[PDB]
Amino acid sequence: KENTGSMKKPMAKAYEHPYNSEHHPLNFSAVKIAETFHDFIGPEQVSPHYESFA
Amino acid sequence: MWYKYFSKQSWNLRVWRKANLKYNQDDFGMTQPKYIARFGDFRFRLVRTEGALRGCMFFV
Amino acid sequence: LTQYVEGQIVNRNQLTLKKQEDIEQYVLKLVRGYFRTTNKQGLNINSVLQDHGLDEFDSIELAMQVEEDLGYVISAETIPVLNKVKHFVNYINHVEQFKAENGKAPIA
Amino acid sequence: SLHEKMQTDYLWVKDHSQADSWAKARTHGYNYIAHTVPNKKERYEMIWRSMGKSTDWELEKFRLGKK
Amino acid sequence: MNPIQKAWLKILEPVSYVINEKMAKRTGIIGKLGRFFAIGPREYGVHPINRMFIFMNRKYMAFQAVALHRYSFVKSLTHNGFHMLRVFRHFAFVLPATVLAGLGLFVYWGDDNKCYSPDRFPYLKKRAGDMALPLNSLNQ
Amino acid sequence: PLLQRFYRRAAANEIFTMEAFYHENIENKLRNLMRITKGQLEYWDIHTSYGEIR
Amino acid sequence: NPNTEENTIDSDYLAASGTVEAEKEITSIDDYLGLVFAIAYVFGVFFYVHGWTSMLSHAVLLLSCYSIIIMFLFILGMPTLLLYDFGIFFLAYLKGAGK
Amino acid sequence: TLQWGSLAERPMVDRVMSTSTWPVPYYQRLFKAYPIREKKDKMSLLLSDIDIDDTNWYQAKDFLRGSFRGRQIVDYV
Amino acid sequence: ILDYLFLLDLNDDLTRKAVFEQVIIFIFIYCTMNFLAWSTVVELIWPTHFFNRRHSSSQEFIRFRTYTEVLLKISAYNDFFYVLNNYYYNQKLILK
Amino acid sequence: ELEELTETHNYIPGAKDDVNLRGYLATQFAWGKKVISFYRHPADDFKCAKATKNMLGR
Amino acid sequence: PQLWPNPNKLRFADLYKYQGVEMKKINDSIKNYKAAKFYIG
Amino acid sequence: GYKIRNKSIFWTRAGWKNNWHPKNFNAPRPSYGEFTMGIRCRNDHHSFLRYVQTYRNMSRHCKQYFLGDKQLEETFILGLRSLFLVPYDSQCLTDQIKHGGERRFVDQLDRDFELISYNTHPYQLFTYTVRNEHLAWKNEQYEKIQKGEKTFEQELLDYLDEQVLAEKAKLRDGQNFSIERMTEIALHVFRKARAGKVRPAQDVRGPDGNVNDFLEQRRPFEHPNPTGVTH
Amino acid sequence: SQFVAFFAIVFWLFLFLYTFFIIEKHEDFFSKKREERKKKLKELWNLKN
Amino acid sequence: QMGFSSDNPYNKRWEYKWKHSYYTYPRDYEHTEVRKPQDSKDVPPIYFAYYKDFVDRWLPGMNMWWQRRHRIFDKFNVYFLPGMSLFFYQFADLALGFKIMAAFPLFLAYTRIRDKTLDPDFKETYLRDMIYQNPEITKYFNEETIHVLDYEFEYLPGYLCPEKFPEYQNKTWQFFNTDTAQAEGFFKFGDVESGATMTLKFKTMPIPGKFRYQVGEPFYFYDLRAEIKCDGVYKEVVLVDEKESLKKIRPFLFLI
Ligand SMILES: CCCCCCCCCCCCCCCCCC(=O)OC[C@H](COP(=O)([O-])OCC(O)COP(=O)([O-])OC[C@@H](COC(=O)CCCCCCCCCCCCCCCCC)OC(=O)CCCCCCCCCCCCCCCCC)OC(=O)CCCCCCCCCCCCCCCCC
Ligand SMILES: CCCCCCCCCCCCCCCCCC(=O)OC[C@H](COP(=O)([O-])OCC(O)COP(=O)([O-])OC[C@@H](COC(=O)CCCCCCCCCCCCCCCCC)OC(=O)CCCCCCCCCCCCCCCCC)OC(=O)CCCCCCCCCCCCCCCCC
Ligand SMILES: CCCCCCCCCCCCCCCCCC(=O)OC[C@H](COP(=O)([O-])OCC(O)COP(=O)([O-])OC[C@@H](COC(=O)CCCCCCCCCCCCCCCCC)OC(=O)CCCCCCCCCCCCCCCCC)OC(=O)CCCCCCCCCCCCCCCCC
Ligand SMILES: CCCCCCCCCCCCCCCCCC(=O)OC[C@H](COP(=O)([O-])OCC(O)COP(=O)([O-])OC[C@@H](COC(=O)CCCCCCCCCCCCCCCCC)OC(=O)CCCCCCCCCCCCCCCCC)OC(=O)CCCCCCCCCCCCCCCCC
Ligand SMILES: CCCCCCCCCCCCCCCCCC(=O)OC[C@H](COP(=O)([O-])OCC[N+](C)(C)C)OC(=O)CCCCCCCCCCCCCCCCC
Ligand SMILES: CCCCCCCCCCCCCCCCCC(=O)OC[C@H](COP(=O)([O-])OCC[N+](C)(C)C)OC(=O)CCCCCCCCCCCCCCCCC
Ligand SMILES: COC1=C(OC)C(=O)C(C/C=C(\C)CC/C=C(\C)CC/C=C(\C)CC/C=C(\C)CC/C=C(\C)CC/C=C(/C)CC/C=C(\C)CCC=C(C)C)=C(C)C1=O
Ligand SMILES: Nc1ncnc2c1ncn2[C@@H]1O[C@H](COP(=O)(O)OP(=O)(O)OP(=O)(O)O)[C@@H](O)[C@H]1O
Ligand SMILES: [Mg+2]
Repeated sequence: KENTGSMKKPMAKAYEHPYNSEHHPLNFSAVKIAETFHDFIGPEQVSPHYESFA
Repeated sequence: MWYKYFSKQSWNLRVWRKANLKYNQDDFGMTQPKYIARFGDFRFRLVRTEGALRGCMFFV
Repeated sequence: LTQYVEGQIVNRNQLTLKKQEDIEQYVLKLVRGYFRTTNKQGLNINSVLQDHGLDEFDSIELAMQVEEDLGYVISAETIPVLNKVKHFVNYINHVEQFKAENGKAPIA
Repeated sequence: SLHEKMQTDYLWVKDHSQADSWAKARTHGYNYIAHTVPNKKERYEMIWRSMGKSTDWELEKFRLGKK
Repeated sequence: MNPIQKAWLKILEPVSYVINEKMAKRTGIIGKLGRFFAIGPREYGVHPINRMFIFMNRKYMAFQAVALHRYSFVKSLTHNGFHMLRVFRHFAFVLPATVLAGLGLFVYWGDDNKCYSPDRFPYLKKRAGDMALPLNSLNQ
Repeated sequence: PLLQRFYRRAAANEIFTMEAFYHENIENKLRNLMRITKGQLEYWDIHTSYGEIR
Repeated sequence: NPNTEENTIDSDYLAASGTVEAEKEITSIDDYLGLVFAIAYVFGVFFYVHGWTSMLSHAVLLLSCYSIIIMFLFILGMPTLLLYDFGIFFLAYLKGAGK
Repeated sequence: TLQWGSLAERPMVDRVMSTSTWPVPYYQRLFKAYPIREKKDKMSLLLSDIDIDDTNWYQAKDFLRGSFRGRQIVDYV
Repeated sequence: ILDYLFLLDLNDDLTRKAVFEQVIIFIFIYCTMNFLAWSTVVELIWPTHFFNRRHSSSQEFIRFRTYTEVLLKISAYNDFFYVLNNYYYNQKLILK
Repeated sequence: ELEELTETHNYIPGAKDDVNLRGYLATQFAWGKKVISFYRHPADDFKCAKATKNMLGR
Repeated sequence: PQLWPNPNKLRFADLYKYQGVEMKKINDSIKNYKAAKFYIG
Repeated sequence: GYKIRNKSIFWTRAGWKNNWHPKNFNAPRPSYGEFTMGIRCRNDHHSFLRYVQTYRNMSRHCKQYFLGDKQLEETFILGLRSLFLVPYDSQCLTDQIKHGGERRFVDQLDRDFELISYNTHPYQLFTYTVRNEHLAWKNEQYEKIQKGEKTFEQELLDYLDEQVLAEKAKLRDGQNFSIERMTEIALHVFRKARAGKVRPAQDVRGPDGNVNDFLEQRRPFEHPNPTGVTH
Repeated sequence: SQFVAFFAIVFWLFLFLYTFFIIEKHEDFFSKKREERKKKLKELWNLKN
Repeated sequence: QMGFSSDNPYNKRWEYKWKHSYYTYPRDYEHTEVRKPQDSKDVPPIYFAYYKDFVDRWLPGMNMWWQRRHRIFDKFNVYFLPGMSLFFYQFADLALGFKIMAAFPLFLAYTRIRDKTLDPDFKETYLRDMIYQNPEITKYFNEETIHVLDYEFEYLPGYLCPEKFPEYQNKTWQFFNTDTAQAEGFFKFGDVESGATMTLKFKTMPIPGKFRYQVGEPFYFYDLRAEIKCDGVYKEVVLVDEKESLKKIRPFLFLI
């Protein structure tokens, strides 16, 4: 009886906000600022060497 | 059922026009003296309160 | 007068009960439809909504659905007294008699 | 029980007779701190632990007392 | 990758074929030279200036939202909405006015952009070859 | 001494430890929630044997 | 990491210590917090907080000279708006009943 | 100790290696690299120690309704 | 056309007051100063929020689910969570 | 949730947290040791004022 | 999985149509530039 | 693991763990009618009905953007109640708050509805994003079932049902197949399955102490110059 | 000393003399809901959460 | 009648009482039913917050003054105070003292217009406490089961019958007032438990109390009548009768 199970068609999509995006989020938080901050200073400049530069 | 949650301890005052009507103006203030004449009686009769009278005479 | 139903727009229908028997059957169908209601078959005219897993906030969702089906405009001062099935029935009669005598809807 | 038994024991918590005459550090280490050493965080833990023993881990006595 | 990099590719499409296919693998020095000037996705091609703007734009904008989102000084005068005693209501529109004034930060930057510079002394020095002049040169 | 700035280090140094022991602290909170859950599942193991007992 | 960088540690706990004083019930912290920033460049001269403003103008104490005037005008208006809030009875709030 | 050496060789004393390889790179990693802000298939870690609530039986019905025997259990309950 | 537009003049502002050219300098500094102060206050609420929401719970009290924790549990579950629930159901509620 | 605190201007850390543990750690040695009241908004002002027969509302 | 682009083992045509996360950001910015035509105009 | 050692952590000048009435100098004092001339106060008895109407608006205004998704309306309702039940279940004595907690929470909820009326509340945008990510995965399953193909979720359910038979077919000495055994069987399948996927590195450190990032490329140097695109 | 006396008088003391907070309340429906809400969770507490 | 009313459909008799904490006004008025995303207008037009404050705060405030304008057309507001303002306006350039004496009678007029145009608010908590003390009302009505169907309360225009209230035939009081300050209205109540309904008709007038110059209660019910109606029972309750209440206390006759 369980093997006879079928599935219902779900909704196609929910509401899509026309003024909110991943790169231009509508609301503000320190999380997005941190994402842009680390894009600016770039990744951790890992030294592959055995000794420090100085 | 808002009256169920209304606290009757707010009946200590009867606020009307920013004034408490349960104020013994007959025993305290410019209105306590009962030897006041026709002008002083007609003056308080208009304003009903020394606070409003003093405030207006402040600018006059 | 249209609403989305599972992503599809559907025309909304308004009901006119004007009968005590139709009111009891409507409210029961209404409460049994609410996903928070327990013992849907044990529900009767004298059933307390608190005894079926409903709180004050669930009585609001029910009233919100009465405005959808009947077109009523219920004030917030009337909702918190709807705590039984019998209460929804008597309120509906008071609204129909008021419109039949005063010629207007109750104050919202 | 054994934990409280030894806490109350006078012998287990008793300054030696000459303890009064000895030189006593009257600071927990919060006056001059090492800020750039790799054990920086380990140093703070010993300051925090010293402040707690003085107050039985009731730091309200420290807030009220004199620094 | 951005459109300007793609534009370079269509223009350098034949050049890439000569360096990456022929020179980059021929032999010896011609290989080291072709593999050094190879054409492809930019290694460390990020532009920190672009990112610097994106960060400061976002950080300064979060400040605009705070400074501009204030309770009204006019509505607090009636003592009927949300505000009975507000002894510093006259400070409500200081930060908003301060942010709107920030729109002229770059429009009016330096002395030359705030007045008619030819009527000012520093203009004479620039036309004299950035040379010191007596302070009364504008009169003589 | 004016130990205000020190008080801000001691608290940050203490939070540094609570974050390092996040997995252990949370895992112990669930050990008690799992105990409650396992206790309620004992009622189902009893009913599944009633048919055999009968 | 807000637990290792002493720069965000100092600023975070300092701000929390400043906003928590709203329980002192002075007035809306959302209103007078901006005046605190201005008053800080008046009395912060004792601690050289105005240092970063040395190249922003020909007067190193420009922001401090304006803030002292701002500090004076808005503090001068705090009593005036308080009487406006009392209404026409404002004299009874101060002295009480006449004699 | 408080005497670790010269200022130039200060970043040398930080590395601690888990293997016997020589020479050893000196740089000690501070953070984990996170170049792409990817939506994690991982479930949120807030759902950690939340006591039983209404969301437990609402999700049980949704999962039970996916079976024939579960649809009977829900309707009868 | 009105004389009010005369305020747009800066070539001959030295004939009336010569004050605008100096006051906006302060206004630009005042905005910069507030930008650093307010941005620090409003941004630095995240360390407290990040810590309390992850360490403030205790076993002698009930932790109540928030709005976000409701949506994530019901509308953001992964495949393993769906499998584990039905895996437990089929084995114990159906197959015992 | 952090956006909700920001967009509602609830920028007092720990106001909406029932147990502001971060607030207790920062006030372990503070003068007038206190934590923010629950759901305190930086804009609300419940100040009152009254006029009595005596001065200063006494 | 293994068809993911590699900056070394890359074709010219593929790099011209890469359309990575960098472009995805730009396309969001462009959506604002277009929507601001009436406000700026 | 680690416990707070300071016993006075939750102490305040007002008492233990008091976040409802902090101690301040200007404390509340009573008022007497016979001596009070006038008063300026904003307190009232309208918070109860404002709490009711606020719930109805936040619910009805958020449902505008659910597109008739019944499962979303019910999930959102459970989340909306969790936001209104905070004062009823909190440790904070919301009935003893300084100047009236009822008025405080109502005014705080009103600020939320203001954002909801504009469809700008983070919970709204969070709801749309979370739901779209869910329906995309449910439609992927539906399209695979209509094609007669088997879903990744069913392959595990079927692969787990047989693994249980193999374990209980040999567990004859005992016959108590606990939920613990059933659990560690699934986890062994999830770890193996998850590891098979090409997922981004989540843990800082892999089997070795070294970090699993693209930056953890140290000596020795063995990589040549980078090569260009191929034609 | 003068720094403290300035703010301790212009703001702290000045407002303590001419402003106050009332002790009387107009609505107390939170107190009675927490009691009823606690009875709805009586069983969950019985499990010691 | 409620003077302060916006296009908002809910809570009409509470619109002026409720003080919302909104920074600005909501995008759309409170919805009476669930709507569609396209039923509303995203990103409302520019200067929308200023438009709402005019049509939701200013306009309903001016409609109140216009609805009750018949209460401010007295000889004191119309002729005395403006004429006193003009006498000193001719000398406003001589000194500052004339500017004050020319603006004071105008601020005083605004205060009387402000106070007189507000909706008459009685102490409803005194009323409900009064009816819930009567056993004939509590037999069918309880606060936990009562709901309001209609509410009307407005001032009475002009002077009343100069035999029931001879007080208002005073030329000195008429110089300050053109109305009576009395109000009349009703209350449509319903009980969801017993199904009972009643119309609580009442009349009010200001009275003096315990003092010489100050009013005791601006809205004192000197007539309070309830026509209770139930399933098949009709009762008429008289909590306060005017024939017996007007023999003990008289109106106050506000001045200024
Ligand atoms: C016409 C021809 C002209 C052009 C010719 C072309 C060539 C020109 C030269 C260009 C050189 C480029 C390549 C070298 C650049 C980096 C050099 C360096 O030392 O950095 C390594 C060092 C770490 O390297 P590492 O050995 O691999 O250790 C890695 C650890 O993570 C490190 O952290 P750790 O804690 O684990 O280890 C300890 C740490 C210890 O070091 C630190 O952690 C911090 C060091 C202090 C930083 C400086 C703070 C100054 C505050 C700002 C004030 C000045 C701003 C400049 C502008 C002012 C306005 C003019 O670093 C060290 O190991 C030892 C430090 C070595 C000395 C550091 C100080 C160097 C001077 C930097 C400031 C230069 C400007 C002021 C000079 C006077 C200006 C006229 O990094 C830094 O020092 C960063 C600071 C900024 C460096 C770049 C600044 C610009 C170029 C500086 C050249 C220095 C010589 C000239 C000035 C000296 C005058 C006394
Ligand atoms: C000279 C320069 C002039 C320059 C003029 C410049 C232009 C001015 C124009 C503008 C005028 C200002 C506008 C005022 C109105 C504004 C509204 C207002 O403020 O409210 C009215 C305001 C109300 O007064 P209040 O103080 O609030 O009332 C007090 C109580 O509430 C009242 O309590 P009560 O009502 O219950 O009873 C009051 C009274 C009971 O009173 C009554 O019952 C009497 C009622 C009689 C009514 C009369 C009816 C008449 C009817 C008309 C005639 C019948 C019609 C016939 C028609 C015939 C046709 C031809 O009971 C008493 O026993 C009172 C205490 C005893 C009197 C104390 C007097 C102290 C004076 C000390 C100085 C002594 C000087 C003596 C030697 C002087 C020789 C020159 O009136 C005044 O303020 C009056 C002015 C006060 C200023 C005092 C400062 C000056 C000190 C006196 C001068 C000292 C001499 C200095 C130089 C000497 C050089 C030789
Ligand atoms: C209610 C406000 C009172 C205002 C008083 C007016 C100001 C008086 C100034 C006197 C100078 C010393 C000041 C000591 C207090 C320092 C507190 C402090 O700076 O904050 C640290 C404090 C936390 O740091 P902490 O290290 O944990 O505090 C404990 C102390 O470090 C150390 O902890 P502790 O337990 O060891 O000490 C507890 C503390 C308790 O303080 C109180 O409870 C205040 C009680 C009233 C004032 C009593 C002292 C008044 C000065 C007497 C001067 C006598 C001169 C005699 C001259 C004789 C020769 C002719 O200090 C005392 O006990 C004072 C006793 C004085 C005994 C003197 C012994 C004999 C000395 C004779 C030699 C004379 C040399 C004079 C040379 C000039 C001075 C160097 O920050 C806060 O708590 C923030 C809340 C601030 C409270 C309200 C404002 C009070 C003023 C503080 C400065 C403004 C703070 C905001 C700055 C904003 C920047 C972003
Ligand atoms: C160079 C200059 C330097 C000076 C700078 C000063 C700047 C100050 C800025 C402050 C803000 C001013 C703006 C005022 C806004 C007013 C808005 C308004 O109208 O709302 C009404 C509002 C009253 O409403 P409420 O109190 O909320 O409630 C009223 C009750 O419901 C009412 O209850 P009720 O109905 O029972 O009361 C009865 C009636 C009682 O009234 C009476 O007392 C009656 C008086 C007698 C009338 C005459 C009777 C005549 C009888 C004739 C009888 C004829 C018989 C005929 C018989 C017929 C025979 C057939 O009371 C009233 O209705 C009147 C109250 C309102 C009076 C407002 C007076 C404002 C005068 C301002 C004039 C100057 C403004 C210049 C602005 C310039 C701006 C550029 O007015 C106020 O609240 C006034 C507050 C103002 C306080 C400001 C204090 C600030 C400090 C100033 C001096 C500082 C000196 C130290 C300087 C230090 C350097 C900084
Ligand atoms: C660094 C760059 C930026 C700096 C910006 C400024 C940051 C300031 C940091 C916060 C300072 C907060 C000071 C609060 C002091 C409160 C102490 C306290 O609670 O009293 C407890 C005290 C002491 O109790 P206690 O238990 O807390 O401490 C005991 C202290 N010992 C240990 C020494 C015994 O008791 C009282 O209640 C007395 C209250 C007196 C309050 C007088 C201070 C009033 C000043 C504040 C008002 C200023 C408003 C300015 C607005 C301006 C607007 C234009
Ligand atoms: C002769 C030259 C004219 C000189 C210029 C005079 C300018 C007059 C207009 C600008 C000033 C308006 C007053 C602003 C201060 C009051 C703020 C406010 O609006 O609060 C409203 C308040 C609203 O009450 P509230 O603000 O206390 O809040 C109510 C309760 N809540 C918050 C819960 C909703 O109502 C009033 O104040 C009463 C109405 C005010 C009347 C203002 C004057 C309007 C004049 C209309 C002129 C019509 C004829 C001429 C024009 C014809 C048009 C074609
Ligand atoms: C509106 O509200 C506000 C914000 O929004 C929230 C803010 O972010 C901010 C913060 C502002 C910032 C963070 C930006 C700060 C910018 C500053 C300080 C100056 C930046 C300077 C540079 C980036 C250097 C530029 C150098 C030059 C222009 C000199 C050489 C000339 C160049 C490069 C361009 C050539 C000139 C031309 C006229 C040709 C133009 C060419 C084009 C348009 C081609 C475009 C091509 C494509 C593919 C788009 C404020 C103040 C604000 O008020
Ligand atoms: N006991 C009190 N203590 C302090 N302030 C008070 C008190 N009573 C009233 N106030 C203030 O006076 C205002 C007006 O009081 P009022 O009785 O007219 O309100 P109300 O809503 O009409 O009451 P009711 O529903 O009984 O008619 C109130 O909004 C309040 O701010
Ligand atoms: Mg009333």
